[PDB]
Amino acid sequence: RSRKESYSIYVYKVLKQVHPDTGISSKAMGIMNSFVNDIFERIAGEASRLAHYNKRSTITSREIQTAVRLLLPGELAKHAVSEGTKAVTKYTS
Amino acid sequence: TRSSRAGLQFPVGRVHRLLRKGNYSERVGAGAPVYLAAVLEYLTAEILELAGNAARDNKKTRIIPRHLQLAIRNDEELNKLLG
Amino acid sequence: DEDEDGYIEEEDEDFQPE
Repeated sequence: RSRKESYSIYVYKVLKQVHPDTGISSKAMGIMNSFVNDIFERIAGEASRLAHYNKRSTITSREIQTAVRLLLPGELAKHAVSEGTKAVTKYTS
Repeated sequence: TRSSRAGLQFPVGRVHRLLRKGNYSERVGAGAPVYLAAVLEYLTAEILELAGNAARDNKKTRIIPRHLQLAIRNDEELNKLLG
Repeated sequence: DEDEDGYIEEEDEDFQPE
């Protein structure tokens, strides 16, 4: 089967910003890595899949944004959509 | 790096390659992987924030699987996104 | 028997960056 990527080092960096004194067990980190791999593959899936069904040559932030609101429930989407636009607003500027 | 310039811990370059894997003929704008990296960093921060609170509430200094469960199973939106 | 097929915390080592 398919190989998952390892996001542990980046999950750990995020943990230190939200809980600097708190560690994480190996098994708990493995669960986080599977969550991150699962959401990456789901959002990236519909963005590639919206660009090919809407006759678009390029995957942009607006396929990610649409996919995020297709898959994420309620306030998670709005906040994720908030955080996504602010990131490209530092990036483009 | 492109990830610092977006204010992110998650690697933008890796998300770019992940997006290109879905269709090697589909091109990837610069905004797409930055936006997606920030979305996953937010979701990661949200789970760890709540799981870290569960660890602290139980007088623990590290997150264990039970803390992830307590955090997600008691959050309707996370439990229904992650299962 | 929790030690036979349950979660044992003392066997779940800390995740280590370095």
